[PDB]
Amino acid sequence: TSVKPIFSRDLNEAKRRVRELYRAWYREVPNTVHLMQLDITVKQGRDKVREMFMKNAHVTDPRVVDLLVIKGKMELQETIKVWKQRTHVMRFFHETETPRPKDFLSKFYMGHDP
Amino acid sequence: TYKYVNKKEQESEVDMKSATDNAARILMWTELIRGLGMTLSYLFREPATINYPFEKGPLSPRFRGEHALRRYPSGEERCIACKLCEAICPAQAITIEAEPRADGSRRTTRYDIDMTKCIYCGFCQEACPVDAIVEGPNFEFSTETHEELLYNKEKLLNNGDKWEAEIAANIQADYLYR
Amino acid sequence: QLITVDEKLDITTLTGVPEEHIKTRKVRIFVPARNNMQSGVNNTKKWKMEFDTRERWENPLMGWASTADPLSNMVLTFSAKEDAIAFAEKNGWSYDVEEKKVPKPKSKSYGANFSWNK
Amino acid sequence: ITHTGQVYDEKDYRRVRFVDRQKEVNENFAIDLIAQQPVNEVEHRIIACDGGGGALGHPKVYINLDKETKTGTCGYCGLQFKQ
Amino acid sequence: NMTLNFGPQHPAAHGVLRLVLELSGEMVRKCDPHIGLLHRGTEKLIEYKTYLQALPYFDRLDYVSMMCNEQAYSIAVEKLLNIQPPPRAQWIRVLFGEITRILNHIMAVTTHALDIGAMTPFFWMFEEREKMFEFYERVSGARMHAAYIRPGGVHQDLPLGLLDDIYEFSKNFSLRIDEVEEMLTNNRIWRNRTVDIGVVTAEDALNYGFSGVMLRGSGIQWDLRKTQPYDVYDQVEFDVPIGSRGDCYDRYLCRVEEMRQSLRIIEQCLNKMPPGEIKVDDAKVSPPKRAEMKTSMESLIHHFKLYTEGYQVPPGATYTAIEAPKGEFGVYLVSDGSSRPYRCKIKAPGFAHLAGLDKMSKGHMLADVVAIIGTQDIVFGEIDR
Amino acid sequence: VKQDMPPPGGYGPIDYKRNLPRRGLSGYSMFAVGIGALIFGYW
Amino acid sequence: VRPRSDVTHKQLSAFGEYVAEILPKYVQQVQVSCLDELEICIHPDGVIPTLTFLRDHTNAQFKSLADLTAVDVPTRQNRFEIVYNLLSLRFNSRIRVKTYADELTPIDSIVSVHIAANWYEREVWDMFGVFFFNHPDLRRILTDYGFEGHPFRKDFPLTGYVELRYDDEVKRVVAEPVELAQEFRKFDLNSPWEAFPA
Amino acid sequence: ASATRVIQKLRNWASGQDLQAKLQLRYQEIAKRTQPPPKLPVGPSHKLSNNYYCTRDGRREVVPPSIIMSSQEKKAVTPAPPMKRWELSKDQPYL
Amino acid sequence: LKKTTGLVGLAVCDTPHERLTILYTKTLDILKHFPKHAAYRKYTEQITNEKLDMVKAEPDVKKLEALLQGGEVEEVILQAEKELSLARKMLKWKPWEPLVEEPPANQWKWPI
Amino acid sequence: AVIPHGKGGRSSVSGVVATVFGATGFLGRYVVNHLGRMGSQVIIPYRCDVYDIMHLRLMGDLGQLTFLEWDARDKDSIRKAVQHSNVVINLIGREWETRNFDFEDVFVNIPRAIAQASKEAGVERFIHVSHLNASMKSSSKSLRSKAVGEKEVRSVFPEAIIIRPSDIFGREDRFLNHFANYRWFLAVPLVSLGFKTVKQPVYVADVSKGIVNATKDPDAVGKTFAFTGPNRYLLFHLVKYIFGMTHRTFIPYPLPLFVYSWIGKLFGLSPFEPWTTKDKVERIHISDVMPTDLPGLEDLGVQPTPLELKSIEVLRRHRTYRWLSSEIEETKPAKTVNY
Ligand SMILES: NC(=O)C1=CN([C@@H]2O[C@H](COP(=O)(O)OP(=O)(O)OC[C@H]3O[C@@H](n4cnc5c(N)ncnc54)[C@H](OP(=O)(O)O)[C@@H]3O)[C@@H](O)[C@H]2O)C=CC1
Ligand SMILES: COC1=C(OC)C(=O)C(CC=C(C)C)=C(C)C1=O
Ligand code: SF4
Ligand SMILES: [Zn+2]
Repeated sequence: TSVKPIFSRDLNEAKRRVRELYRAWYREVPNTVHLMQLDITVKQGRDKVREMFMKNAHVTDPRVVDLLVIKGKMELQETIKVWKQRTHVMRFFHETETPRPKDFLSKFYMGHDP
Repeated sequence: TYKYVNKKEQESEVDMKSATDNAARILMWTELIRGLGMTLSYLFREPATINYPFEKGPLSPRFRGEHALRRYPSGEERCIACKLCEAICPAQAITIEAEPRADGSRRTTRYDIDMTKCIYCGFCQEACPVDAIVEGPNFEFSTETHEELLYNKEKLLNNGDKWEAEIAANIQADYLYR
Repeated sequence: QLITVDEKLDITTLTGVPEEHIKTRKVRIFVPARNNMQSGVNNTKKWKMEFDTRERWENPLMGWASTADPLSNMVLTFSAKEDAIAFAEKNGWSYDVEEKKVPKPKSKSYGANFSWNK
Repeated sequence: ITHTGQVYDEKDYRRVRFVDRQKEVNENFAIDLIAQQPVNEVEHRIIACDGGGGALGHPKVYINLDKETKTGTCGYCGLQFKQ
Repeated sequence: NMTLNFGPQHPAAHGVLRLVLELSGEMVRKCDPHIGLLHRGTEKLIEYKTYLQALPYFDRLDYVSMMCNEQAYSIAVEKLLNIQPPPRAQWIRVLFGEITRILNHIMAVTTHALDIGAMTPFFWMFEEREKMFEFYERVSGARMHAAYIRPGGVHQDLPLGLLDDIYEFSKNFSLRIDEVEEMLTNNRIWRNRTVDIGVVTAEDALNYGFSGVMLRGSGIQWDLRKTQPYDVYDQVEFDVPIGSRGDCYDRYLCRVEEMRQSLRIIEQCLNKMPPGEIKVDDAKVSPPKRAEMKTSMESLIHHFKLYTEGYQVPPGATYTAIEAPKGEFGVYLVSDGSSRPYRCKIKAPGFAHLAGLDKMSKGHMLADVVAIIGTQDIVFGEIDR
Repeated sequence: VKQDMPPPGGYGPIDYKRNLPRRGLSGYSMFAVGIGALIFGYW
Repeated sequence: VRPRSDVTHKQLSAFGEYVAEILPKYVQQVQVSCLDELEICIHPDGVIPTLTFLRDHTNAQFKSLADLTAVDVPTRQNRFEIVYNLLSLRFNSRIRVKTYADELTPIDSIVSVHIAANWYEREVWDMFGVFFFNHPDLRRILTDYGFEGHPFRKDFPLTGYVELRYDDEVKRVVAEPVELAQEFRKFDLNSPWEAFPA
Repeated sequence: ASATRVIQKLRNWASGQDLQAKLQLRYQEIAKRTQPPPKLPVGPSHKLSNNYYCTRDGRREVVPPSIIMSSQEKKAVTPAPPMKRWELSKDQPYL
Repeated sequence: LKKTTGLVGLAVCDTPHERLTILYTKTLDILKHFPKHAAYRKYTEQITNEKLDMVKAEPDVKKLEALLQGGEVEEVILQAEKELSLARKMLKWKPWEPLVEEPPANQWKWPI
Repeated sequence: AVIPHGKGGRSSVSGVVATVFGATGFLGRYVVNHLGRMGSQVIIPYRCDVYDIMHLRLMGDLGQLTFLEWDARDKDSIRKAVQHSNVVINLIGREWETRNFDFEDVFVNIPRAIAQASKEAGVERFIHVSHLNASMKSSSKSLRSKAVGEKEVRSVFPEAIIIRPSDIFGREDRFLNHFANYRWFLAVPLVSLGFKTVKQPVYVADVSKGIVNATKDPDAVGKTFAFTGPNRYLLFHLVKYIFGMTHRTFIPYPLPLFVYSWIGKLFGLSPFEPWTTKDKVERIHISDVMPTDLPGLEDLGVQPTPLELKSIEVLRRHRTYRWLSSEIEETKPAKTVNY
């Protein structure tokens, strides 16, 4: 315990920042899908944003959250100030890779080490 | 000890003669004409290029070039699979697995130099105790397909047999130095 | 002023590891033993934690070993058992620590070999 | 075929690699080439095989040709010597 | 501001550079250079490689000054081992170090001109450069990427004809500098393109960590070759070519002078090279000679262990800086007692210089930026590492 | 014994300083040439 | 055996004491290596203060920042060891000030003290993940635009987790989990025998 | 070389330099190949006597860094003597 | 008197002795607030007093440049006010205080 | 066989050595893609010069893709290609009867010899591809001839899977590009004003994935799957929709086919790959057959992908700078016809 605060004194204040970033991404998804001529649906993309913002829903510690948005903000900057081209963005969608089943029987049938 | 480049020691006050000389330099592009003279001069010099296929740029004995595995004059391949050529390769290029040959001798079942992985450092040439793996003189082994560049024991041994005469001469010239 | 958190530093969210290799990878914290070949003990001093071994299928074109597991060759070295356990907890990898086993003291004396009755 | 009896089975598909191409092998095989060289009949119990050529050869080693039955063989050249 | 990126394929971008330019009209108001296009992981790979098998990596960080780069690793590792190279080896490293600064400067001056538009200076000097590589190839076997300068001493003795051939090259080389000297030093067109462009003030240069010809060009007098004499730079006499004002011309003129001053140092090295051994005689650090390893057991054991395992340098950490042609090249090598390093931070004269591009290229046209990168002599291998 | 070393007595001396030659016609004389061409040409 | 002059090990040693005395609130340890190099060690909070004193003190002017790096000792609670190497063109001496930073406990930025650090601090964030407060523009410099993970951390796999190839179906470059055709052979090299007391 | 005198004269003039004296192309001046065999010198430590390594191994006689000011009147001292001003060159001070 | 200083950006400062005496006396003043036995106050006061004393003593700038080193006199001016700025900064920083916090144990043990 | 080891991506092994004779094709390109992605051994018989098959090299890994010189008239070439393959996939097809190859050859004659040899070789399974709705009596010589083949090959190779795809939707396809390219033509003829020829497109990948899945599944033997699609369409909406995404005017004007078959004959006379074909024309207005059959997609494991979803990528090249940035959302969808 006894940790020093990075930018947010408590999960509460930190959550404020997450809200802002969500908004940012939400407002940006449409633009990217147009400035990058990505073949995705704005709605679809906006769900992806939600996915990511929740993939890390479990974090309880304020410090971890604060870094997470710093990093998140940095990603947005790379996508609104466009330095990240389609190949970079579409990677988020994991479009080419073949999905792996998580069913035990499925894995048994395919991989030595699951 | 230092030296001022582009530092004007003093303020030469313009003298008509000086001014004219300068003004002429700007008006009649005198220095520009100086530069043209230099290039006209070389136009008359003999060109340094070599007919590449017919003539070849000189390489002395230590040139590393293309990997080869040598054999003893008797015909027994030199490598005894100590495998430190694998240990010191910086790129992880050489892969060696061995087993005692029927004769009972130590020999490598598989010796694979991945030339695309290899950065031609020449340490393998250095490390080998029997000096079985050598940096051969040939540099012209460009290949249409990536697989051809990966080399197994048979290609390297064959490379060794083809270039053994020159490899022996090259090692002969440089061994005193090493 | 400092803030209070009872949450075990877990930073699994910042490390940047693919989900599969954080939830399916068991790492073992062990002090390396000595290959019996040599009698030196300088490699049995520091604790090491090593990730579980994974597939090593033969490659069809050249027969080289091929591996799909990124965390295979990684063995991190930690000076003390407590510190290594900490690394597993904050990185979220499962751990199964093995106690160091050091040679027990053995009494030796050249005289014994010349014992009247041994 | 190769030095080590490396012969892709009649059903293996790496044989496709050799389709329309030469599987590189060397006629000159060492196991045989060393045999040709005759046993050197030295007259000293222990002789040394520097490898031929000294520094241009292999690490120097001394062989004990004492065993009357067998012949000493340099772990390096494979050359054999008998007393 | 019409954001435009100087994309990698463009020739002026050194192959990999994505300068996000904001064009306020043709005048460029901001640059945000996006390096990283050649980050190879050079310093995470070294941690997994023994000290000798990591030498090669140092020949590829700045790829135009190979041996001077591998003289920084060699000095570092040598410090951490409290071993010093033999006298002949130190002269050979100074001989090869100045051949590399002539080689880097021919690279920097001629390619800068290629960018500005002068094409002939590159061809005349590049023929003089293959004459020089030959010296690398004749001493190491590689035209470039030699691996000749080893962590302890150098690898093999100079062939018996090299010093005569280096004299013949050095004897006639100065006319060759004189010739581009006439063709690209007073041309009003060069001066206009280079003079008063990218002026950097003295204190700003120190603050931005420029540390190189960029430091010397604005008049600060700093050469790690005279201030902190590494190797034998204490027994050779040369004049640092300090420039006065800082425009890209004064920096060019300084680079042309250093080529001339290096010919003065090369002359001294050929005139005074000592008879002796080229690598320290401790088999523990430098590998045993080919004849010895094949006749003496202590030498085979030392050859086997050194090639397979390593020097096992004593635990410690050092920052060793040498004056690489670009500027101060330093290796912060942290070492555990193990034969393979723990960290190797390559300070690249170039990471600091490229940062200065935004400040230096202020109130400047699209064309000026091409000169600004050219006068930093930036090779992205060193910056990207 | 035989190692590659500087020849006895040392090598000869090598030039490093710029040898650019200030060779040209004096400015006044130069002007006259062009001016003369014009003066004559006009006549 | 290298030649060592104790003049320096004495000069530098004294300076160390001088710095320590002048900045006792932050200096924890000040040592001189056997290689004649000083290495003041400061509490992370002393980043701004200790540097500034060295950049602007008549008896210790350390104008340029040679390098900013972060070794990562995973065992150490504070994982990173930010090391700042500085040079004094006036006194021809270099010093190194090294602090400790954990993954989520950021260090102050010195871009104010030396603007050289603007880039190196971005380099330390990209590779190791330490964060620098008050940095003008902290953003990945060396890694790819979408890279996930900090690469030079000792806990990051060399080959990494993603590699790129061009896929025709999608006519665009596409990441895939790394599949290597010859894994990095991890030679064990440490010998079981020590060398000296050290 | 091998240039008719007139071309050489034009060359020398247009360039403003006796380029013939220092031609770039190399002709029979370069070290001949197959220079004689080299017998290189063996350095110190090859003595067969009084050559104990313990007396010549700086590798690990090195000791752990000396520590000052560990956490666990007086005159001012500088990092080192103030540097000495460099002196202008004498062969070619300027240019 | 001189035409210009070697350093590109720096400009010749006329009345250099007066400019230095102004800056040197100021610093001495600011230092007067530092805690009495504060290490920075005793050390810098000693350095600044010697610098002034020399500036007061020498009426020739070229010899002044030799006496307190500093290369060109203009640099010495920059170093003095840079120090004046830090003296003001450290009073706020209060670095004369005891160590902020002891290093976590084993934090500085390199063999690891 | 080859035990499947690996994690599933390139540089891994799946154990499918497969000759694929017509890989250079639009469908083919995709078939090699998945087969290569999976890690299967792919032998690609080719006749066009090496320059044209380079696009296939990066697909698949080293020593995973092998290219063999092969001539349809020469039986020996087919013989050696299947020597060491255990799966043979036949995608040989064309739309324009070429001077030296007739629809019979490309569809029935050649694809027979191939499977014939494959059996002699002992390949475990052969997949033969024939166009959808292919009656032995269908109007287009092409479709009928293809029908003729699917029969024959069954006698040369029994229990040989016969996937029968509809016209395919994909980048580089004809179905979608052809109509979009009618732009050059000021007017876009549409028989029956593009009505009563409901059509169900199928994404190329879906087809490819399906085909690949066949290779690695015991359930498919003698099966005649029909990859169809996720939605049907009257040719009218399709044509307009296309023009819609292309953002080019749509002017549907009916053209009596009797005359139009003649237009196909015209371009057909073209020496360099006639753009339209008499046999094409009929096919285009040949109504898509209904879906009562061994199911293909989904049945073989891939859920079909709606046309509108990826149409944007296929038709983008045909737009003008003005519409390039425009996206699918801005545009409208076409309407299906369960009829
Ligand atoms: N819309 C569609 O694409 C549909 C296709 N199909 C079927 O799917 C298969 C693949 O279609 P698709 O890829 O578009 O066809 P393509 O026109 O793309 O050609 C397919 C391949 O067949 C090869 N080929 C054609 N004629 C000959 C010949 N005489 N000798 C040797 N090789 C030949 C071509 O090789 P090369 O170019 O080197 O000659 C090409 O690589 C076809 O057979 C077709 O019947 C079925 C329904 C719809
Ligand atoms: C000398 O500096 C550099 C160049 O500019 C002159 C480059 O062109 C390039 C690349 C240029 C091409 C297109 C060969 C490199 C790598 C470089 O280092
Ligand atoms: S070192 Fe020479 S001998 Fe030992 S294995 Fe490598 S090659 Fe064969
Ligand atoms: Zn032998």
